[PDB]
Amino acid sequence: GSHMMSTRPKISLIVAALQPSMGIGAKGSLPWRLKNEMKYFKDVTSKAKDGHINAVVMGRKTWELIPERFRPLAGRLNVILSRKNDDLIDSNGVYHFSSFDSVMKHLEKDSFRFKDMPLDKIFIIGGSQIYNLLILDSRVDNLLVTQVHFVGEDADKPQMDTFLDWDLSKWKRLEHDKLEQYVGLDVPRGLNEEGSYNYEYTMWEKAQ
Amino acid sequence: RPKISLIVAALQPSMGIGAKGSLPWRLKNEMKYFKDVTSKAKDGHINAVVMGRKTWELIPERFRPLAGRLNVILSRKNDDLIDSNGVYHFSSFDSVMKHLEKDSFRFKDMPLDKIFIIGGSQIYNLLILDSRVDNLLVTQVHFVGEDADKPQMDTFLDWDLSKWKRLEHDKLEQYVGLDVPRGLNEEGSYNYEYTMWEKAQ
Ligand SMILES: NC(=O)C1=CN([C@@H]2O[C@H](COP(=O)(O)OP(=O)(O)OC[C@H]3O[C@@H](n4cnc5c(N)ncnc54)[C@H](OP(=O)(O)O)[C@@H]3O)[C@@H](O)[C@H]2O)C=CC1
Ligand SMILES: NC(=O)C1=CN([C@@H]2O[C@H](COP(=O)(O)OP(=O)(O)OC[C@H]3O[C@@H](n4cnc5c(N)ncnc54)[C@H](OP(=O)(O)O)[C@@H]3O)[C@@H](O)[C@H]2O)C=CC1
Ligand SMILES: CC1(C)NC(N)=NC(N)N1c1ccc(Cl)cc1
Ligand SMILES: CC1(C)NC(N)=NC(N)N1c1ccc(Cl)cc1
Ligand SMILES: CC1(C)NC(N)=NC(N)N1c1ccc(Cl)cc1
Ligand SMILES: CC1(C)NC(N)=NC(N)N1c1ccc(Cl)cc1
Repeated sequence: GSHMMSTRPKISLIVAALQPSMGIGAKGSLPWRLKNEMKYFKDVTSKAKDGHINAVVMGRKTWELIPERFRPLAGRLNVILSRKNDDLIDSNGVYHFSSFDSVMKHLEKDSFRFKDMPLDKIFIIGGSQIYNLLILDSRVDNLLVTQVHFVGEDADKPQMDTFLDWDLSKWKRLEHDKLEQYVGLDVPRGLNEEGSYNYEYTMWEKAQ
Repeated sequence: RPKISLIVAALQPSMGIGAKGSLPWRLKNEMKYFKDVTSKAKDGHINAVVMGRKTWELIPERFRPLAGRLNVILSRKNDDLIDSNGVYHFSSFDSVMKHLEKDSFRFKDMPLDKIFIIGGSQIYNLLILDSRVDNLLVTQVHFVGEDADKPQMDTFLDWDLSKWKRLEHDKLEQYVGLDVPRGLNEEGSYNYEYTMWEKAQ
């Protein structure tokens, strides 16, 4: 049909955000190490329909936070955004593009395929500048937000300096079963506990 | 330099903007859009609002200056001074732009993000010919009541829109920095739509 079509991959913003501030960063890096949350990130961004592959799209600084031994993130099309990029694909298969608009156009011309595999989902994986722009892009279909809560001792609280500029009243939180349907995986329900943190996996779609 | 916008709400197709020193309609959500847009700035930045002397006088004194924004008022009779509240009383757009630039486009150590020209008709009709204006933010207002109740207006834009081109909605949102309703909004006997325009070239 013409409503909620399938002519391009769905686009998700996926982030882990500290409540209530939507804090995401401290001194240029991630303020917590949540082992199972990072497993969820890998599992979700890698899970694709048979014979498909997903993309991960990120700002240049977030790319630079990934240890070199991890690059490019395995099993996914990696796209890096930098204003001076030349919209080229390098010898490692990494896409270096100058805007989200430019990479979306290039993928469409290639039939949303990457090395003879169709794309399933496109995930925007950070960082702050990219999230603050793309929350306004009408093409974004949903948010995958891990809501992170610090429950430890006051001395151990994370010292945050970077926050999402997102208006969640423009979005609506979905039922857990809808999250599972979208990501293609069984997902823990409710609060998960690790160390000094609790966290919950959530999915949001546009309001109204 | 900061980008410069003319921001206006105008009745279609006459481009009427006022009647007897007030707006011809009472649209609470449209006024909130104006407030949200003109106040939305990058962290540590501030926006300016530039207006003619007569529109300044229409703001109730208790609400002057418009909070959270650098207020500039144009009157041929101003001495180019900054008052105790930080209000810029300037004699021309020229003079205030040259002063802001000599200050590195900063106000109290905050860089200017955007400069908004907020009316009224005399300022709009002059400044739409100023090469420094980058875009128009036009709320297109439509009267949708009965013919017997159609509004009277006394003040109008004189704009040649053939010199401008309307942008897609996502470009409006990116510029103003906010998620903005698309298409026609309804309040009472009026519908209205938020639009953005750049120079046609
Ligand atoms: N889930 C979480 O909690 C996450 C948190 N983060 C946090 O985010 C922070 C880093 O965010 P940030 O510093 O904003 O860096 P980003 O990862 O957003 O990369 C910023 C760079 O992206 C490029 N860029 C920005 N806007 C555009 C554009 N419109 N078009 C093209 N390229 C663009 C520029 O690269 P150039 O300068 O080369 O032009 C800019 O310097 C860190 O604290 C990190 O920990 C990161 C990911 C997820
Ligand atoms: N719908 C909308 O979006 C808006 C509607 N309005 C409506 O517009 C009407 C008011 O508009 P208008 O009557 O045109 O008044 P303006 O707000 O344009 O103020 C006109 C005054 O601006 C000063 N001025 C004009 N040209 C110059 C210049 N070249 N250099 C310096 N100063 C200058 C003069 O002040 P002096 O005489 O002191 O020199 C002049 O009297 C009202 O009905 C109001 O409600 C107002 C704003 C927006
Ligand atoms: C925080 C984490 C691990 N979890 C999550 N839910 N969303 C995102 N984007 N995440 C992330 C992924 C890759 C990079 Cl390089 C930086 C941060
Ligand atoms: C690659 C990812 C998500 N997966 C993993 N297993 N370990 C780490 N450190 N990871 C990471 C996390 C945050 C940032 Cl900012 C950059 C890379
Ligand atoms: C009409 C309104 C509220 N909405 C809009 N879109 N543009 C402008 N300039 N507006 C306005 C703002 C302040 C003043 Cl004092 C007079 C009119
Ligand atoms: C600027 C604004 C919205 N803010 C406020 N607090 N009160 C009033 N009257 N305002 C107003 C509305 C229309 C016109 Cl023509 C002039 C000023």
